[PDB]
Amino acid sequence: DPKEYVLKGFFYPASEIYNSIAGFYDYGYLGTLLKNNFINEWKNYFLRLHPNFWEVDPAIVMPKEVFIASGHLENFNDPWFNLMFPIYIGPDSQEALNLLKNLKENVSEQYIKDIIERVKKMVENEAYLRPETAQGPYVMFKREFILHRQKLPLGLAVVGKAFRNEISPRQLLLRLREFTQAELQIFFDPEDNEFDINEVKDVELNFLDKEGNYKRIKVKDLPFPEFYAYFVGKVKQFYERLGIPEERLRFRELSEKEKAFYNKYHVDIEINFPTYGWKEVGGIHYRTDHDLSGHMKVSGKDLTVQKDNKKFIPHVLELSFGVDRNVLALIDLFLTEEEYKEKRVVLKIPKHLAPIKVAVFPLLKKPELIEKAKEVYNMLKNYFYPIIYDEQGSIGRRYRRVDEIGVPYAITIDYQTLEDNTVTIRDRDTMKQVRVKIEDLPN
Amino acid sequence: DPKEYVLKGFFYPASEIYNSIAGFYDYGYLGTLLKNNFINEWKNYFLRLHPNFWEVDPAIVMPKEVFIASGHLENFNDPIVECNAPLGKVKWFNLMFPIYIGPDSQEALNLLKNLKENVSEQYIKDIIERVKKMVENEAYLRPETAQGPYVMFKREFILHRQKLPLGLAVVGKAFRNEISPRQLLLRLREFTQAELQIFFDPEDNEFDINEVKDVELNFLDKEGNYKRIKVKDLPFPEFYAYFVGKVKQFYERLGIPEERLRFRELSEKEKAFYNKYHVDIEINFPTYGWKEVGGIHYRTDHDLSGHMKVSGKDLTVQKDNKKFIPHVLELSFGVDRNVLALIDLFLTEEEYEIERDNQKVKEKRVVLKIPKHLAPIKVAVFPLLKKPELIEKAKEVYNMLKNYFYPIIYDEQGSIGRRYRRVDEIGVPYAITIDYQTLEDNTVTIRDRDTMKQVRVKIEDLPNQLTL
Repeated sequence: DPKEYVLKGFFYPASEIYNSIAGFYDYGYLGTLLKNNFINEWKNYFLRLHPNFWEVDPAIVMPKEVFIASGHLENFNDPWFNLMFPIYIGPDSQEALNLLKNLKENVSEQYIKDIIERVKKMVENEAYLRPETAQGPYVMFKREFILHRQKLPLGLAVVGKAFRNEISPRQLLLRLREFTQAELQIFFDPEDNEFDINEVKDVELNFLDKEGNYKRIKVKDLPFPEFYAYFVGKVKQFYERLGIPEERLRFRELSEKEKAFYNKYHVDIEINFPTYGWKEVGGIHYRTDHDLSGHMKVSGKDLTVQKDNKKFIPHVLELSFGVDRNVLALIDLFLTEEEYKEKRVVLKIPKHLAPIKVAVFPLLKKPELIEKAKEVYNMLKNYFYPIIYDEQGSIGRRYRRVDEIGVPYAITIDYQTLEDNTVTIRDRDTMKQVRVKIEDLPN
Repeated sequence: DPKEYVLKGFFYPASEIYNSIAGFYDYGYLGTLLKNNFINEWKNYFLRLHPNFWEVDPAIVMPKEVFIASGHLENFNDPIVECNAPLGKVKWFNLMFPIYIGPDSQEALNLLKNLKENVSEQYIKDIIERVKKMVENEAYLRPETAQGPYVMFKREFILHRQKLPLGLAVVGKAFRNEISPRQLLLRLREFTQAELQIFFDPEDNEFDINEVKDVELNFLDKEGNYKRIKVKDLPFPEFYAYFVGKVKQFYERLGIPEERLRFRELSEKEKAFYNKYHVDIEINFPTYGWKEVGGIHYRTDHDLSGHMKVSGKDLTVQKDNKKFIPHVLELSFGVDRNVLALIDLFLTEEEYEIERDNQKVKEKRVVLKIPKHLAPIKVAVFPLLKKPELIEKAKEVYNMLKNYFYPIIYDEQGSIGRRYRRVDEIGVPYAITIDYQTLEDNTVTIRDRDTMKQVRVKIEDLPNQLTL
């Protein structure tokens, strides 16, 4: 039951106090911290895969010709409604719409002329909210490739907003109209062994091939070229280190009819959500030279790279991740109702991802303890942020409160703390408490 | 000339290979790192000012009723007028971008895009008809982040145990249909703001003025008196002066030179109506002159009052069995404008003297003297020559160092002086060179960006190099 649970600080219907529009959510104080924890783990893992991988931050709004080249204007449709959001740059749209509402059949041709001319300028001045972040790196490749001394591979990563006018948003963060993607675009020469399969050859993964065979398999045995299998391996290890239960992680190779047309290879990263079942949270797409070729064609700019008296269009390997979907997976996978004297809700999120990592509690709302806890709180601030302080209510009620939102360690000041300067550390999972010298709290 | 410098990795006209739209930029590899360094500094400073201050991430798109309450739909206007022909009347143009949710847009706009002078009378009844349904389902791209915390206050207030003060901070995108975008990152249609909304009881006094009472700042009042004063001398009550003082200290730690920072009080005519106190943070750009990079606004209880009225939801707080609407103090920052200040303030044409050939010679260089702790790339690693032994040793150094600094520039192209010049220009504090002596005694040389001095250091001892 994530729906009511996420209201405890993770995310809420956007502009909750008005009639919220479906497919938009505001992240609360815990949702914001958890998503940034994922984003920073993601950035540090994927950017560090190679010395020439870099984050860029392209603008959300892009010109019409971008999506001529990318094919979104022609093909990005649902039964035909195109899902891209136009944005009308300039004042013509406002003037046009204002004319439209007071319009009547008994007007002069001038009123009609004014409408047609305004719309003529509005369509001319029409851009789009990007429906995916990948287009950013593609249009930035030409300049960035020079700046990094014309080296391949070149990786351009984006962690940013995208927009889709989904007819029927559903299932909280799975199907949104506004969302965050994290995508690494790898521009590379398909004729040299840039990436060493020996780094991941023995990585093991749950693989559902396109014929429906579900198997445990080593990266070296995957039915793909080494450069592609290498990154299936790296992506797997990212999720291993995120702490995803091995049973609930698999990689699904899409068939020729299910995959996007320009993905020569399309493998979805899928997580078995306790509430929704298996759902993709990202994908690994080999797109040959389709992307830069289309942009070279439409833009008129030379997007080729020179090697050995030869010029060619770099190939693209895309590693794409729905950030909001991964965040929902961290909630759904670790939200546990346990019984042992009644039943407690506990968020068993891996410690290194927990939105709030420590809570400090005076055993009782007496100033002799309150003074000691505030001191403890003030020293721990230099080792962790943010930190919860709470002195109100029962100590068991406060323990239950922080377990509900996944805090790994609760620290309690007691009377013995006043004597020997030792506090108790309560482990969120085991619920065991061990006494520790205040000066040994960093360990 | 700054227009050409920033193309060395900071930011580029958006979708540069196409016909770029004015007022939109893509941040390149250095611009992204620099902007994230500012954002991370900002967050760590302002979120830690008080224990109940939290970052939130509201959606960019908001229902139209948000901007009925806030007044943006009615008041958020640019004056527009329409060679050597006479000029028409000056009109207001609203800067908010609508976003048309649902398929009603495409149906209606297909009639608009295909409207002709020969269309039928039934064609007209349907274009009025579809246009109406479109407008009913229209939302807006927010023009500021502030409305996010205001509509989230009700729930978050409860979740943090009904404590005032409550601080909600947003670092995110906002959009404005600006007529004439200009001056790079200063006048944008798509931009990032960092804004902290402080909900508080003004009768209460939860901010100790003694923390900042003697902090000195350049103050330009609404009368025009420019004076350098202590925070306690400010013509505002303590709670307001406290945060003027905290904001000044943030820029002090950022490394803004004292002479290039001032706080200007806006007059009754120039300020926004519901800003009881409105003080702009202004930076003296070498290229652009004095420019606002942020603002400190006391808005009393206007924001929650208006949202409670329009939405109907109870945004009050019970204080001693009396209901009251919390007041808002807003600290607002244009992230793009601050990043541009970090380039423009520090990009230097330097002339100096240095010892070469057993004598002093005169030289000149372009160096970005950005404060070391904000530099987009802190360290560069250079093999002296493109020889396998040096390259291998250099890569070894690069792999050890990336546990202590990230990212790191590695570069083996061109002469060593060429490469020193390249990282001087993009502000890298330290360049590390692996030479033939490195192969002999395992020492490298560290070149300091500011002084250009070289010190040999054992690779073992390298991680002790100071960022300040």
